[PDB]
Amino acid sequence: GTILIDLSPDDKEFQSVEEEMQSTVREHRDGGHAGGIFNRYNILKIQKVCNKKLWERYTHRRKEVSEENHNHANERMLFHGSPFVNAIIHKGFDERHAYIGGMFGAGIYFAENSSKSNQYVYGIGGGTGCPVHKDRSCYICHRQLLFCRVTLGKSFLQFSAM
Amino acid sequence: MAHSPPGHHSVTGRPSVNGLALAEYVIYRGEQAYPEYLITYQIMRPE
Ligand SMILES: O=C(NCc1ccc(-c2nc3ccccc3c(=O)[nH]2)cc1)OCc1ccccc1
Ligand SMILES: [Zn+2]
Repeated sequence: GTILIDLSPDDKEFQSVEEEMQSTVREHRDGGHAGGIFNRYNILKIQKVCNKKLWERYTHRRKEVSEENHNHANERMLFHGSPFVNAIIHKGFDERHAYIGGMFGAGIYFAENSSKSNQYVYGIGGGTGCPVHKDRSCYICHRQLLFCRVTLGKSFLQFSAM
Repeated sequence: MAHSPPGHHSVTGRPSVNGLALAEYVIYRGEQAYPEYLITYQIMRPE
């Protein structure tokens, strides 16, 4: 049921998402080991994900959560990086997309830093890198990330030591 | 997949040491996220 619609680099919607990617790059404590050494991305394509059934599943849960939180969904736009990006756009998120050993428990993780999500694109800790060169810092191979609509509702605030 | 903390729908993981590091978020239901945009990119080598 999923179709992908390309956005034009001349479209404001494209420029906004690119701006969100580029401005949320930061330095990482690992000096680039997991995600590579870069300050900016070369954006190759941005696509809208349209899927009626996945959308309705999302908005139905949003409504429950919103009502449980006194008419406040607490909805955000956040990055997600994963080796399973292709399965996610066709099937949606589920428990096999969870990070079992994550610091805040076993759930689906999302980031405000685009470069945080970039660290997971080839796997935990960047796996073994791009499939072709086995290079976590590959400047050649194409990477993919999602920018996702996320309902937080009543979010439990946990400070980390990072 | 764990349940979210009692009375809560998600976790906000907020770095307390790196002041330049932004938040991370966890949900425990797949139906609480929709993958709106697919971004295809390369990282760029610094000059
Ligand atoms: O099991 C995984 N990945 C599950 C997973 C997916 C996304 C994330 C993820 N974690 C984050 C943590 C903090 C902030 C952001 C993120 C994020 O965007 N994604 C974590 C784990 O990788 C192993 C692997 C490696 C190579 C091939 C197949 C599988
Ligand atoms: Zn490569």
